[PDB]
Amino acid sequence: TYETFDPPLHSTAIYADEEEFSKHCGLSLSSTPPG
Amino acid sequence: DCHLSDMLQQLHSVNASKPSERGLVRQEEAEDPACIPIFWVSKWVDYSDKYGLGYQLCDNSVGVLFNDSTRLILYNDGDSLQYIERDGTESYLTVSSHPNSLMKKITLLKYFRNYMSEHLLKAGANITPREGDELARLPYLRTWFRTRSAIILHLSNGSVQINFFQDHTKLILCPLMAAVTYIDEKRDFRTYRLSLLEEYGCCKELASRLRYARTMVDKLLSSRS
Amino acid sequence: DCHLSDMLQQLHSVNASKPSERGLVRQEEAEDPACIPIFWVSKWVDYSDKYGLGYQLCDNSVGVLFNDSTRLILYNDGDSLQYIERDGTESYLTVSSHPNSLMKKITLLKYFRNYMSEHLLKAGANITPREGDELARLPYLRTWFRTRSAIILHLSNGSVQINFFQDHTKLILCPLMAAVTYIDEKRDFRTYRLSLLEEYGCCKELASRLRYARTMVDKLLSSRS
Repeated sequence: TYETFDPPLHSTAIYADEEEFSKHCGLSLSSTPPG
Repeated sequence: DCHLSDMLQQLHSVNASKPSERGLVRQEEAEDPACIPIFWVSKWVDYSDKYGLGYQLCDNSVGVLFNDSTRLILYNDGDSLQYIERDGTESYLTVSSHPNSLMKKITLLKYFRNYMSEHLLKAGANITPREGDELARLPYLRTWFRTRSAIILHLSNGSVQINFFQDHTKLILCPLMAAVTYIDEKRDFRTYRLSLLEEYGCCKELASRLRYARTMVDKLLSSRS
Repeated sequence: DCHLSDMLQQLHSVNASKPSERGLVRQEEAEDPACIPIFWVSKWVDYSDKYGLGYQLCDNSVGVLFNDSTRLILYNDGDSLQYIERDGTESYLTVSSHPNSLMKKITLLKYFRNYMSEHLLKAGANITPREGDELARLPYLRTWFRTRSAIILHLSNGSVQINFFQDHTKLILCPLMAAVTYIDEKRDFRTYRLSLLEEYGCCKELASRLRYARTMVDKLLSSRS
């Protein structure tokens, strides 16, 4: 929001969602998996 | 506080039974999805060094507990407001009416709101509360404090929420239902009757977090002196 | 740079000799186990649609080439870190004593490393690389791209690795030694002197991929200068 509005502490950021991260990695291209 | 006193008695009873030291732990038999809370803190912003602590509830309403002990709530309609003064007096107004004495606090609240919607993840987004708005009087954040391991959030309806920093696990304790909702690292949500956890037991992770909860409720009770 | 120029001259020389169009091929005579590489990319995941490309090196170190041209390397100790800005500025921090500036990029790496470690296979598992850590500066991903048939990985030590998607064959080219290592479909690994392949020949599988390698290296240079 406002530029100088810089909270020092806050709850979990949107980027810190590993369930969503590990997922999109599975939908994107990657090296060879075990099989 | 009668609600805290009840929660303390409920937690002491279950913890004294040592729920994780049973021969066969049957945590699943304590599940009661009918006790799922109607309200919990989905987001929070600790700006207590300057303004205070802003937060979002699961209904997308937002509130701020300013450093002067007043509280301003913005209902999910985006215009209705509830103002709680130091002594607890409640008044109702709107952003549209333009009440001049509250303009600065309204502006700060909207910064909290915008910062949360823009940067922060909504806790409990994968689950539906118990009842709707009509049956749901909007609670407010009465008090809070931060420890090494968690932030403790006491709502005006008696609920006590505990978010653990290390693993993102969370507890939502309701003394009216004598229940606890647990959000694990995977974000799976389960609501249990404390009386049934005592009878059937529970795993060590929940048991230890319930011991932590009791320590925090004692702290909440001692700070009320 | 000059390493890509040396590699292009080496690839042009070997391809110009048509090593697979010989009356007799003695590929084994061109092997030189003294040129086995120290470093290569064992895992990678292309999240460039949002964050960038993460990868694992054979020494179990991890790196990420973010979309903002910055890099963050996690060494195999699990704590030390190296951050190469866009202007080449290198900074050696740790996950413990990390500035709040890199909190996000540190968290994203950990997610990359988590996904790679649990979901992806380690290329070159049966390998024993050369030397060790002493005077073995860890390389970082200088640049990368992928075609419909392969992914091209250019490391900071001048090495260029090409992984072919469909058959899982892989080339590891080292311009310092004029050597190439070929990983075939059976995951066998053989390191050759490009100059010797000129003199002894090789199967059409390796020869055809060395032709492809040269065009890829020409592409890496069309972007550099």
